[PDB]
Amino acid sequence: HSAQDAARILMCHCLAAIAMQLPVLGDGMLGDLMELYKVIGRSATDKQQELLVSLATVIFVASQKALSVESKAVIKQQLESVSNGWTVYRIARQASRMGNHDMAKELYQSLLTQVASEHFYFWLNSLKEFSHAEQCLTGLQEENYSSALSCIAESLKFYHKGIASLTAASTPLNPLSFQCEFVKLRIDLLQAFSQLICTCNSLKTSPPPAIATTIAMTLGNDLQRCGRISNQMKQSMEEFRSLASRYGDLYQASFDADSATLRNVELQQQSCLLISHAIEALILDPESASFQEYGSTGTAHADSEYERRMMSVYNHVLEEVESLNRKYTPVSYMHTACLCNAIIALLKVPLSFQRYFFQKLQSTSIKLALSPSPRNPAEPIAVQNNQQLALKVEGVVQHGSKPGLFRKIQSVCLNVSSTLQSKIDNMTNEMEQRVEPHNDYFSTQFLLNFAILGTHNITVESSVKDANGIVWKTGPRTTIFVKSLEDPYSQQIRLQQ
Amino acid sequence: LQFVSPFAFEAMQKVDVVCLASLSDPELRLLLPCLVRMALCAPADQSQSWAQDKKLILRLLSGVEAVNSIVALLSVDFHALEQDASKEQQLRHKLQHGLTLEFEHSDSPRRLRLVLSELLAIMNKVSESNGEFFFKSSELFESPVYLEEAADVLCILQAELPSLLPIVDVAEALLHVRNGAWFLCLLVANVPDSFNEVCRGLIKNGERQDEESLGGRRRTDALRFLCKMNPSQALKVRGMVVEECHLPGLGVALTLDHTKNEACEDGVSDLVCFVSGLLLGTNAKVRTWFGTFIRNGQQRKRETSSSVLWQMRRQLLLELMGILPGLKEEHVVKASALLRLYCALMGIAGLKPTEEEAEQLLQLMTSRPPATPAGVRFVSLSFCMLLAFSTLVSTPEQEQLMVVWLSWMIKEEAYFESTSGVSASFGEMLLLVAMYFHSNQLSAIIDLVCSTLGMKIVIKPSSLSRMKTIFTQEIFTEQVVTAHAVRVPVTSNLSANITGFLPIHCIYQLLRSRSFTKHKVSIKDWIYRQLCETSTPLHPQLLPLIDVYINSILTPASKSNPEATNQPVTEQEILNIFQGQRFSITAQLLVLYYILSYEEALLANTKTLAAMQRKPKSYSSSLMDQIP
Amino acid sequence: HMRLQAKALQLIVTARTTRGLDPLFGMCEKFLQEVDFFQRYFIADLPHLQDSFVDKLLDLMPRLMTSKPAEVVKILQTMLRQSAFLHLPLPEQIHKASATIIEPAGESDNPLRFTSGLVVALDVDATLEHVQDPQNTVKVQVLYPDGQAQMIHPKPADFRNPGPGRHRLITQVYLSHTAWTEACQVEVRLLLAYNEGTIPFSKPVKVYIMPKPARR
Repeated sequence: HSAQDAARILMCHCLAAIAMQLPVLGDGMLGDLMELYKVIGRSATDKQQELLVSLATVIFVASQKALSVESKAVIKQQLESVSNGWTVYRIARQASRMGNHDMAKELYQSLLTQVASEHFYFWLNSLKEFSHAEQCLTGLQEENYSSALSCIAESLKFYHKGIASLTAASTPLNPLSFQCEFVKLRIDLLQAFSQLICTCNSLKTSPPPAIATTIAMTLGNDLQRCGRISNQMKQSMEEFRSLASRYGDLYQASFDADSATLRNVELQQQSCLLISHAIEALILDPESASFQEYGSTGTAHADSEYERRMMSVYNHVLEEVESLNRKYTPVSYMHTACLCNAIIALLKVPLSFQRYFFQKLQSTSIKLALSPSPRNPAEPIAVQNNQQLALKVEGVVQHGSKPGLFRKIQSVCLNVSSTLQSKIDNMTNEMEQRVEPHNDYFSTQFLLNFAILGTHNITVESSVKDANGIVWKTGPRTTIFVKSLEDPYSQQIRLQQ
Repeated sequence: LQFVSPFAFEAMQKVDVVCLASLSDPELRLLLPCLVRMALCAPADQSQSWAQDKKLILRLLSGVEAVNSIVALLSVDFHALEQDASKEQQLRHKLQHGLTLEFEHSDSPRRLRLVLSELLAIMNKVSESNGEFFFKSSELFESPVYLEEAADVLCILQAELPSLLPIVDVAEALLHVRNGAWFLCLLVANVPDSFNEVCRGLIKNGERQDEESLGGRRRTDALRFLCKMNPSQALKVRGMVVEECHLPGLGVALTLDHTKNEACEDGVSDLVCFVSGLLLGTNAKVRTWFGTFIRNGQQRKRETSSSVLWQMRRQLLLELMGILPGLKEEHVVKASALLRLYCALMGIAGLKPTEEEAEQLLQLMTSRPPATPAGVRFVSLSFCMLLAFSTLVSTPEQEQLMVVWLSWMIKEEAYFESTSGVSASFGEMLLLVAMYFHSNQLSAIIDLVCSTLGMKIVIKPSSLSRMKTIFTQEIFTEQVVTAHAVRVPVTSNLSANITGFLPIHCIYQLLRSRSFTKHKVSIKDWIYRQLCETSTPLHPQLLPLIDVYINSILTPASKSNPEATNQPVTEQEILNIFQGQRFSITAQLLVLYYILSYEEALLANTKTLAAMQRKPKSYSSSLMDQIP
Repeated sequence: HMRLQAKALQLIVTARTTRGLDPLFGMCEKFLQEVDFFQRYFIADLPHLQDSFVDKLLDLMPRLMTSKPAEVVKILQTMLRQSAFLHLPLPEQIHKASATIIEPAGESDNPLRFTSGLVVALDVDATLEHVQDPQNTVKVQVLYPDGQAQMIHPKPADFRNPGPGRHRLITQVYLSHTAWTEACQVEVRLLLAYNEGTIPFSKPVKVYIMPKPARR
């Protein structure tokens, strides 16, 4: 109250940083912050913008669940007070970042009728659709399987428009790789959830009839108390594991985000792997798993309320599943209930689009212009087939921003492989070298041996590696085609022999 | 025929017993097998809520005579039938009455044996077809009268023989029967969860780039019926088809249905969003595959409006009509997107447009927008599109309209810049294009248009050669490019960073030829404002620019006209830069270089200056010593 | 003792990642065997190893043998958490071995050329400082470009001894391979073996090699 609009920005930054840890630090102080917010338009004019955005961040942080009339009051405050398009964009960004998706859709709608170039219009529309889908998802009811499927289907009906728009927004410049891929895998996750919920609901869809009719129920050959749902449970378990590994691909491909987006992605992978483990250890052989969750759990080390809530949900699911491991037969009497409750819990915490999604920093890349016998077109290159080939893979690492903001490249693990174009598919020549870039530049001599007539594909993969030691799969992954021919002297020798 | 209602399907999926009551009689008749199996078979889950649901199912069960028939069907033992089917299948690997009449007269187990044999024969035929689509005829499946019970028994077989009758295999084999779409719809409706799995199986087993084969038509129609059965999950099929790169016709058809379902005129059409994404999406395989689809569609000369391609083209044209009216304000961005989309369709896909399409495109491109940033961008795309596709303009009418539009622009090029406030990217672009034309850099023109449009498309040089006459002969002459050059805004924060071809290059080129003095235009007013603005590092052009500028200030353009001489900067103007520190470091170093070089050149080339008797202002010692 | 500590850490992480009861039990049994072997072998100095990881582990060993591995791993975890830091005694004057490859220099861009299939001899000259039993340990390793590493034991006569604990190694290393289109880099390094495994203790050098195919 007593800060004269100069120290207020600093104090609000401090408060947001503090509230990022404990929720009771934000839950009960809702009204007073808005009392501060409402008087902004008149108490200053020189730098209204910065304190406006700061107050928006703090209010969103405090607001855990949703926004009341305070919402429309914020909207008007922006409308009457000087409110730059850039400013409203930043408030919308912070809203989306903290999860209060309800405000995001409204603000981005106002934005849409702005901007000049189509790229930004498409990007804004995509973000609006994403936020609206998240808002629709938030309206979930605890323990009611009927509404869950409809809500999920609707939110997916919106993510698809979102993906279309976002894919359109891309350009040769700043092709939104992480943004697009992360959201696409998010739709994949939700589709997996929809399929799983449908399967468990169909459990009652005359499943027992199949197994008993096919074979005697006692000592069931298809499975222990076999049922048609066993095949679908195998299918979805496999799909969930595959999705989990696809997050692995995204994570080991980013390499650029801060230590926040990475933790978020790891968290999503943890959720996926959790559903997989639950379905596998509860529906499939439970005695085979027979693994106890005997590890340190629940230590308050999380860096965000979002992470804390997810860790709480995980612990709830584990403490339920451990108890319910052996109680019933695999017939899945109440196991469906546990699965459904886990799904509802997982969807309850809405989302948080993390920084790397918005605004990219520490731009690093590998040029990797190999210099074999150069091939202007894709015309394959020749080698007598009896001697050898040498590549001379040349690579230079280029930093746009502060070279080492978070992770500094330590080594480049060039991996070269060949395959037979016309057909272990001829991976005899598959090798790797860990060249350290001394200044910015690294060359590597690679030798490829091969004695087959057909063409060959040569693939080189970069796989940068940082100080701590991680794969961090990146790199252009360039290819070169190489022809193979033999001297007629040897041709006649082989013919005669 | 009657398909399963989408409401019925969603009710079955949600096992909403109350909604089952709301369902009308024919829907229940279609859905009987699953319902009766549910009511009679031993309950897998034994919850009291499920028991009450079962009571409700029983409440609904009455009113159907076929219930008894289905009970009889279930009565038949299945182990013996399964082993018999396995033996018959192994043999296959190694009746006076028609099939319909046999199905009728014979009892339930005989019906099972007949239908099972027929389906397995169809399955074997499909397995051996090696991907070749065919047709198989069976009066049983072609009998409208016996359709209902045929489907009923088929559902029971599928439910009871999972291993023998995989659902996806049954679906793909069933594709080949006359009413396979209807059987498939009913079968999937019977078992909800398998809906997405069947969708995946069909799309995977479909062809890549054929929408004219009978198999392609049947498959796409079956999937369309499935989507109509489950609208909520339709777009999942769209994403699946985009990923797998099969059946682009189906891919676009789903979008057409969805855009019909949703009515939001405020934003751009989801059709536009989707097609723009596919063509301009960063991916490459999808881009090439979709281009192949467009190529085949256009090469199909026959004009059939049922074609998805033609439906899509009609939809795009109609969407453009609403936009086309000057031009309204909020429509600028939306018009830009459609402009780029058609640019892609002609260029990166070779979509030959019809005459009315060309007329509408010409109208939009010549439309006057407001002088906002969006208007600047839209006019830029319009002019670039006209640059690229000369075939859009063929008749003298469009020629004259285009010339009129360009003439209207040239008076507003820098006026547009000032009104919008932003640097006129097109304002410098027009200067660049004019210079490139006059000096015959058509390759550079192509390079510029590709960059500005954001898509690398191929252009025939003769197309631009035709317009060269339109461009260099009447609309843009030497004294018109001279008029533009001085009024073009100066490049901000110039450095070596800003790469490309900046207006400094063009100014330097013009000064090389000495057009400014020939057509009596002051240039110091521009050079000085640029030098006040440069920053660090230094752009590699400034020094040659200054050299040529001072060489012009001294030497005349032509001997016959000694009066040709640019005015040197004023000493009072020079003072301001060195007064100090409002300016940069490289700001005043360039000016110091210029003044020193000028004092030197006065003495160096004093012979021609003495010949002219136009001795210029040698700067005062007051400035020369105040300079640090 | 520190090596045993590292073994315990490896075991704990592997058990953390793997849930298979049989692999868990196998690894646990191997680790317990390792602990027993250690205590038998260094029966002495155990009293000096006060409040050490190994000390408390051995003190609590029998119940560890009785218990199932699933809890043994948690016990080992907490055990390391609460383990202490041993005091390393500083010795008298010592030195760390060190090799310096003087020839070939390796910076000569001119490649060594030879016909395909035959061999070329690379003179290897090195100085080894403060090494015990150089002749039975040091070994020259040649890494060809294609990823194959050849180990070469030098003769016991290759090691001159000009001065105290400062030996010279002079030898020939035989290189060969089929025909290469262009010059490549063969890496030469000096390895130290132990009694099982090897440790690089020298700066790798690069030599340009060019096998041309046979003539007429």
